[PDB]
Amino acid sequence: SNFGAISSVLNDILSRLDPPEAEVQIDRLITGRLQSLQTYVTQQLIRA
Amino acid sequence: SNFGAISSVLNDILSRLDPPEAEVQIDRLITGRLQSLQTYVTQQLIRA
Amino acid sequence: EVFNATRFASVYAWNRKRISNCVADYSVLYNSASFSTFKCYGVSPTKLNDLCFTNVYADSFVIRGDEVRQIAPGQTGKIADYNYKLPDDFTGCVIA
Repeated sequence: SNFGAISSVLNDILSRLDPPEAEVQIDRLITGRLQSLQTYVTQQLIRA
Repeated sequence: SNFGAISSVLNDILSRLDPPEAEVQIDRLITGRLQSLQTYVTQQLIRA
Repeated sequence: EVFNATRFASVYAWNRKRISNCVADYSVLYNSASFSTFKCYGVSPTKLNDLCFTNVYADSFVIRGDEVRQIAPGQTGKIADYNYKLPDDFTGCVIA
């Protein structure tokens, strides 16, 4: 998933774009992956 | 709620602004409603 | 033939030149002619050699200097609405 961005993996935007310009795309992917990880942890805690 | 935007519903910003310009406002409303839904299902799972 | 030429097309009747199966480099373009706005969206001009694209499409057209800002993914005006408009998730960039 892209989480509202132009790509999914950070290795793609880091290979085509520059870090000073694609910094907002990396931050959106990190916050998106962190939210999914937080949801999976809460689901695992309920299952536990 | 606005979730840090200029309006609450997407039909208001889509009629005054263009989708290429109000894309950040719609994305903030989506991740804002998704976070509230994640909190609601978390409370519902605890109540269940 | 793609840069520093003498005859191009219009903005509505442009040609899609097929540029494929070759070595597309950007460092060998500064010695031919000077570029005014080497702006690029969605791709960095310095990372063109590390990666490799596929079936590069060449869209050349001559416009006015006042309309140089309308060539962007998500602009509005007379070229971004009634003429060839760049897509939102558009990969690739423009040399003007």
